[PDB]
Amino acid sequence: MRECISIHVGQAGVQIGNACWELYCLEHGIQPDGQMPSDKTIGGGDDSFNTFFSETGAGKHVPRAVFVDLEPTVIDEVRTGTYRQLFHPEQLITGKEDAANNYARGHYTIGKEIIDLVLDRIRKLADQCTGLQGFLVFHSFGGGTGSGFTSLLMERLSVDYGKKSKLEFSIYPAPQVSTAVVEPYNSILTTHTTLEHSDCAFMVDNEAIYDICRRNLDIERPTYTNLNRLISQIVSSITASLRFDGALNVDLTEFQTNLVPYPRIHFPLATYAPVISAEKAYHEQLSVAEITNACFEPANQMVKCDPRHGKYMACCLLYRGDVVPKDVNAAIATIKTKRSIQFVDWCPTGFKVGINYQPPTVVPGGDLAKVQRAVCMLSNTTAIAEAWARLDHKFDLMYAKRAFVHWYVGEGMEEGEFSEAREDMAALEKDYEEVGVDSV
Amino acid sequence: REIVHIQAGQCGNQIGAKFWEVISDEHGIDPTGSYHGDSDLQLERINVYYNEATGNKYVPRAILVDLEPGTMDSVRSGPFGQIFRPDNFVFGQSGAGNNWAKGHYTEGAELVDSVLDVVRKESESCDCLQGFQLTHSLGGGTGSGMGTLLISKIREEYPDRIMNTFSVMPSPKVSDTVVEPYNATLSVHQLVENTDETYCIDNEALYDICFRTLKLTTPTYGDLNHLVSATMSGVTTCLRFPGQLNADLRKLAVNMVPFPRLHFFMPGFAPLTSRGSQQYRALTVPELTQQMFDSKNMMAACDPRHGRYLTVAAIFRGRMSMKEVDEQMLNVQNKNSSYFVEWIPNNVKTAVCDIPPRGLKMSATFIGNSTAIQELFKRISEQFTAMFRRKAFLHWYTGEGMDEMEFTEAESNMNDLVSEYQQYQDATA
Ligand SMILES: CC[C@]1(O)C[C@@H]2CN(CCc3c([nH]c4ccccc34)[C@@](C(=O)OC)(c3cc4c(cc3OC)N(C)[C@H]3[C@@](O)(C(=O)OC)[C@H](OC(C)=O)[C@]5(CC)C=CCN6CC[C@]43[C@@H]65)C2)C1
Ligand SMILES: CC[C@@H](/C=C(/C)[C@@H]1C[C@@H](OC)C[C@H](O)C(C)(C)[C@@]2(O)O[C@@H](C[C@H](OC)[C@@H](O)C(=O)O1)C[C@@H](OC)[C@@H]2O)CO
Ligand SMILES: C/C(=C\c1csc(C)n1)[C@H]1C[C@H]2O[C@H]2CCC[C@@H](C)[C@H](O)[C@@H](C)C(=O)C(C)(C)[C@@H](O)CC(=O)O1
Ligand SMILES: Nc1nc2c(ncn2[C@@H]2O[C@H](COP(=O)(O)OP(=O)(O)OP(=O)(O)O)[C@@H](O)[C@H]2O)c(=O)[nH]1
Ligand SMILES: Nc1nc2c(ncn2[C@@H]2O[C@H](COP(=O)(O)OP(=O)(O)O)[C@@H](O)[C@H]2O)c(=O)[nH]1
Ligand SMILES: [Ca+2]
Ligand SMILES: [Mg+2]
Ligand SMILES: [Mg+2]
Repeated sequence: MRECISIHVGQAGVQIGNACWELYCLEHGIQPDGQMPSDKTIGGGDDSFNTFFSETGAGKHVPRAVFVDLEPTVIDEVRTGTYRQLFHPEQLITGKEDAANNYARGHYTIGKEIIDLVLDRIRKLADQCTGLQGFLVFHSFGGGTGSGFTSLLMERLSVDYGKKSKLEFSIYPAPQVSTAVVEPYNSILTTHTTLEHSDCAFMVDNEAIYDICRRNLDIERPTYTNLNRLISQIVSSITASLRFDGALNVDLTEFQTNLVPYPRIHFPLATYAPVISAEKAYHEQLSVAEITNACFEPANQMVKCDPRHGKYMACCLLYRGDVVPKDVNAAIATIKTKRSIQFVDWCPTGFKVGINYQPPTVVPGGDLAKVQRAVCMLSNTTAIAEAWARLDHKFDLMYAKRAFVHWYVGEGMEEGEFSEAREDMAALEKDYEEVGVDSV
Repeated sequence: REIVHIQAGQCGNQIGAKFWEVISDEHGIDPTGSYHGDSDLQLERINVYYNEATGNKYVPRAILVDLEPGTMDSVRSGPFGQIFRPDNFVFGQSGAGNNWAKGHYTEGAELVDSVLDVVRKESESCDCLQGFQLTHSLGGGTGSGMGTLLISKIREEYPDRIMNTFSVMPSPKVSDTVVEPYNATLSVHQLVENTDETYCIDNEALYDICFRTLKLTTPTYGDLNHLVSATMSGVTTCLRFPGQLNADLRKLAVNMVPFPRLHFFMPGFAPLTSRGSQQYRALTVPELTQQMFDSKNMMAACDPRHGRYLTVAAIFRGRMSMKEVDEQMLNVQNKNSSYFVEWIPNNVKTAVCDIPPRGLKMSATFIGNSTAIQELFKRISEQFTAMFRRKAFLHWYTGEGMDEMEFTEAESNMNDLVSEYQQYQDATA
C-alpha cells in the first residue's frame, strides 16, 4: 500500500523521468525487461518498492508512471530505448503538435484535445492501487507543455481526486539552456495556476545545476544528460523513504509536516552532497562531517539564492549509505556553532534527521563517483524568494511593453490572466517576507 | 477485581507489549499462555489482568488498537505476541500522520465503534470490573487523538469505573516532529476532564536517565521502554499480588487525588545504576530510599525540590525487613518535611511485596503527586504558544475540520491547570 503515481510531462519532465526510472531500476535490481530476480513474491506483494512498481503475473515490475507530451520525438526515444520493455504502450501518450513554448496552447488549444485521454490512463493506474498516496508531477516551467498542460492536468486532478496530495518537481529556467525568450511568462502563469493545487513543490534551478556540474564534476559544457543524472540523485533521495524501509528511515510525509508551515509556503530548497568526480574522489574519503557541511554552502543549493540572508523554518537531512547516528550528531553540533543558521522564532524544532541505509548508486558511464555515503538536505528558507524576485523582474520588463503577449491573446487568453498571475506572485513574495518577521 | 487494558498507536502498543511481556514473566506465564510457575501467590490475583481460557490457558485482557497495520504485525511476530486474543486486534490502514485531528475526529471516527465492541465484550466477561488502563503517547496521532476519543466514549458507557492511563509526553530531545506540542496540548485537555489517574511518563526524563545516569550514548526506544515496563510493573504490584494491602484502583485514587483536576502522577524507579562495575553491588534499603526520592531519578522532567508533595505512594519489592523500610521512609519525611504539605497529615504511604522483579534482589517504585509537575505542563505550553502565536502548522488541523477556538481552549485549560498546582505550592496551614 501507499502507492505513488508518477506523471512526466513535456520534454524536461519526460527526459528527467527517464533518468529517474533507470536509477530506480539499478537501485532495486530491476532489469531492463522488468524482471527482478531478487523478488520472491510473484504476481504481487506489499514490499516497499511496490509503492512505485506494480507486478504482472509473468513477474514484470512495471513503473507506476505516465509519460505525456504534445509531440512525439522525445517519448519516441523511450519507446525505442534501453528500457522500452519496461513500460506498457498505454503509459506513453503523445500528440502530433506541441505547445510551441506557449502556455496558452498547452492549457487550452492543444491540451484540451488530449486531457481526457491522459486522465483516463491515470485512472487505470489508480485503480491498481490499494491505498493511493498521491502524485509526483515532473515538468518544466518554461515549456509550452511543461507550463500550460501541467496546469490543466493539476486542475483536473484536484477535481477527480480531491485533496489527494500532489508533489511537483519543476525545472526553473536559466538562460544557459533556455529554449524560449517567453519562459518568464509561462513560469509565472503556471506557478499562479498551480499554487493552490500543489501540496509541495521542489524547484530545480537549471543554472544552479549547470554551475554545479561545471565546478564540481569538471564538465566544461554540461548537457541535459549531465543535468538530469544529477537531478535524478536528488529525486531518488527524496523518494528513497518510500521505496526502502529501515529502522532509522523516516517517511517523506513526516518531512512534509515539518516543511510546510502554511499552504502557500510549500517550496523547499534542496541540496545534495557529495557531488564529485571519480578523479577527485579517488584520493578523498568524504566524512559525514564534510558532506553535512557542504549542505550549507550557498554554491551547493539547487536554486540560486543566499540562505545566509534569510531565515530557516525547517532543515530536513536525508542521509543514506554508511552513516550512524553518532556521526550525524557531531556533524550538526559543529554546523550549529561554526555557522550562522537563523531559525524563525515560531519554529521550536528546526532540524529533522533520518538515515536510509541503502547506499547511493550511480549509472555506469555517468559523471558521479560512487561514494559510500550521501546526504540530501531539504530546507524551508525565506531566501528562496530571491528566485521569485528574479523571475518577476524579467516578467515585468517584457510585460510593461506587452512584448510577445499577442501570441497568448491570439490563442484565447486575456491580459487579465497575466496581471492576475503577476499579482499572485506579488503576494507570494510578500508572504515570504512576513513569515520571516520576528513575533510581537 | 478485573481490569481491561487498551493500547493505542505505535508508542502505546510498544510499551503495552513490553508490559505484558514483563508481568507475564512475573506470573509464570509462558508465551503460549500456559502457567509454568512455582509459587501460587503468581495465580492468587492472575484474574485481575488475565482471562482464564479453556485448558488452563491465561490470555491477557488486552485490546490492541492502531490506525495502521505496521505495529500490529510487529507485536504479533514478537516475544509473547501469540499470547494475545486474535479478536482483540483492531487496526486500520490509513494511519494518522502524527495528526491529532485525524486520530480524534476523522480517520479514528470509523474504527472507534469496532474497538468499543471488543471493549464491551471483555467488560461483560468480568466478575466485577474495576476499570480501564490505557497506554499511549501524547505526541503522535493515534494514541493521542484516538486514545482520548476512546477514553471519552468508554467513560460515557461506564461512567463510574476508574479510568487510568500511562501517558508518554513528547520531548524535542527524543523526537523530530514539529507538531508534537500541538498533539500533546489537545490531549492534556482531554485527560484533565476524563481520567481519574494519569501516570506522566516523560520522554525528556527517560532520555536524561539513559544518557546522563545510565551513560547510554546511543539510546533506543528499547532502552526507554524497558524503564517504562519496570515502572509499570512496580506501580501495579499491589493489584497483581496479595499482601498487607486490600487495595484496588478506586482506593488508590481516593487517597492520591485530593482535588479532581490534580490527578497527574510523577513516577520513579530504583534501582538505576550505569553499567557495570556498580551493577554487582548489593543494594541496601537506605540506598533504595535515597535513590527513590532523588530528583534526578524522577520520570517526569521536573524538579520536585521546586515544589511540594501532596501525596506519595511508595512500593518496595523483595526480601527485606519492614522495620528498615519504615525507619528509612520516616527519616526522609522527618528530615525533609518542608517538601510535604502539612495540611495533609501522614501523606506518604508504603507497601512491601515479597516477590521481586526479574533480575533484581530488591527494588522500589515511586508514585508522587507533586506541585512541581507544573514544570512539565509549562514546558509543553511554551512550545505550543511559540507556534500558535503565528498559527504555524495550523493548516494540517483545520484541513481536518478543526477550528482555532478548540486550540485556544486547550491551551487555556492547561494554563489553568498550571495555576492550580501553583496555588497549593504556596498554600499553608
Ligand atoms: C530513544 C529513541 C531515539 O533513538 C533517541 C534519539 C533520536 N531518535 C533516533 C536515533 C538517532 C539519534 N541521533 C540520530 C541521528 C540520525 C539518525 C537517527 C538518530 C540519537 C542518537 O544520537 O543516539 C542514537 C539522538 C538524537 C538527538 C539527540 C541525542 C541523541 O542521542 C544522544 N539530541 C538530544 C537531539 C538534538 O536535537 C539536540 O538537542 O542536541 C543534543 C540533536 O542535536 C545535536 C546537535 O546533537 C539531534 C542529533 C541528530 C539533532 C537534530 C534532531 N534532534 C532530534 C533529537 C536529537 C537530534 C537518539 C530516537
Ligand atoms: C525528599 C524531598 C525532595 C528533595 C530533597 C530535600 C532530597 C532529600 C534526599 O533525597 C534522597 C537527599 C538525601 O538526604 C541525601 C542528601 C543523603 C542525598 O541522597 O542527596 C542526593 C542529592 C539529591 O539531588 C537531587 C538531593 O538534592 C535531593 O533530592 O534531596 C545525593 C546525595 O547528595 C549529597 C545524598 O546521598 C525530593 O523528593
Ligand atoms: C539499575 C538496575 C539494576 C541494579 C542496580 S544495582 C544492581 C545490583 N542492579 C536495572 C534497572 C532496571 O529497572 C530497569 C531499567 C534499566 C534499563 C537498562 C536495561 C539499560 O537500558 C541498560 C543500559 C542497563 O543499564 C543494564 C543492561 C546494564 C542493566 O542491567 C542495569 C540496569 O539499569 O538495570
Ligand atoms: N534540466 C532539464 N531541463 C530541460 C530539459 N529539457 C528541457 N529543459 C528545459 O525546459 C525548458 C523548455 O521546456 P521543455 O520541457 O523543453 O518544453 P515542453 O514542455 O516540451 O513544451 P513545448 O515543446 O513548447 O510543447 C527550458 O528551460 C529547458 O532548458 C531536460 O532534459 N532537463
Ligand atoms: N517512550 C517511547 N516513546 C515513543 C515510542 N514510540 C514513539 N514514541 C513517542 O511517541 C510520539 C509519537 O507518537 P506515536 O506513538 O509514534 O504515534 P501514533 O502511532 O500516531 O500514536 C513521539 O513523542 C515519540 O517519541 C516508544 O517506543 N517509546
Ligand atoms: Ca513481489
Ligand atoms: Mg516539447
Ligand atoms: Mg510514528
